[PDB]
Amino acid sequence: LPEAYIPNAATEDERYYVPFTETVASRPLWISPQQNRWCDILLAREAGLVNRHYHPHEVFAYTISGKWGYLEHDWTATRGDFVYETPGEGHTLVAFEHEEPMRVFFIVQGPLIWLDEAGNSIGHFDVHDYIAMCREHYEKVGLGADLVVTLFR
Amino acid sequence: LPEAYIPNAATEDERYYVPFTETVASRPLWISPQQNRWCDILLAREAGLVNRHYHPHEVFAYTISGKWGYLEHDWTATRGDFVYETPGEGHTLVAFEHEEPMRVFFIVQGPLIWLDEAGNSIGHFDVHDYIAMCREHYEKVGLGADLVVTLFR
Ligand SMILES: [Fe+3]
Ligand SMILES: [Fe+3]
Repeated sequence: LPEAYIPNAATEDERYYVPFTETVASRPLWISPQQNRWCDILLAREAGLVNRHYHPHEVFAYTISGKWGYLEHDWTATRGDFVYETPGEGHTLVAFEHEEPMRVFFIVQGPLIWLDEAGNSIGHFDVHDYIAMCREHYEKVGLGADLVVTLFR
Repeated sequence: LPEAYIPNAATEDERYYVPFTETVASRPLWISPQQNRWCDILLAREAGLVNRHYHPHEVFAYTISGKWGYLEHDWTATRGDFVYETPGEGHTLVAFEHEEPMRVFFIVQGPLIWLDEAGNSIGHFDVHDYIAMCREHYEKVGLGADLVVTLFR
């Protein structure tokens, strides 16, 4: 099957970004239903928060714009910064209001498992959940659910 | 073991870039000797070429600056463009002379296997080769070989 080339990944066209939390949205770029893995541009136009969760596997990121981090580490990432998260580490992603929106290229190995404050597992978000959310949004905004399927490898 | 945070990944400080071919160099960001996998910033300040090779596994890229591509595909990538290469596909990477240097964030699963024109396998470049090259360079330019070891996960 073919390579993928997606020009202007962190596009200014808002239709391509699928709401994930109230303050954070994602543009899918590449999705592997068999590997439970995907690549996306994560976007927060203002202050943003993704609730605590862990990944059984690794996460890689390259910061395109803005200012973000995880509360469980001591740094904050701005344009040009690289991040790797170790498997199994629980983390809470935050985005700060900056001149530019937070835009981050992420390569994610799922599932995410949502954690309450006690550190107990309360829900999950896996590649099928991601596909379903992206197809539903893309159909609604007029891009078509079939566009999401074109991303699959 | 810890997360990795590398600020200013595609740095202007030339010491961090390790010569790979005559025209192309790489800054290691993250290296997994056990997974035969690494992440880097690939840099070409002028015209550049990486000889034909294939990867038994996948490659992901996010274009930071410049203009580059693989001769075996019909596109060329510029700032902001995402690329995925399918496992087992033989490809020849080129960089064009542009206002900015070619800078690309790559997540590579090794080995690379070098190909002659007949499509026969003539050499290889694996994670141990990469570590050895990076340690040798970093020692020479004064960053220290031990810095490379700090990248390992
Ligand atoms: Fe996460
Ligand atoms: Fe390659």
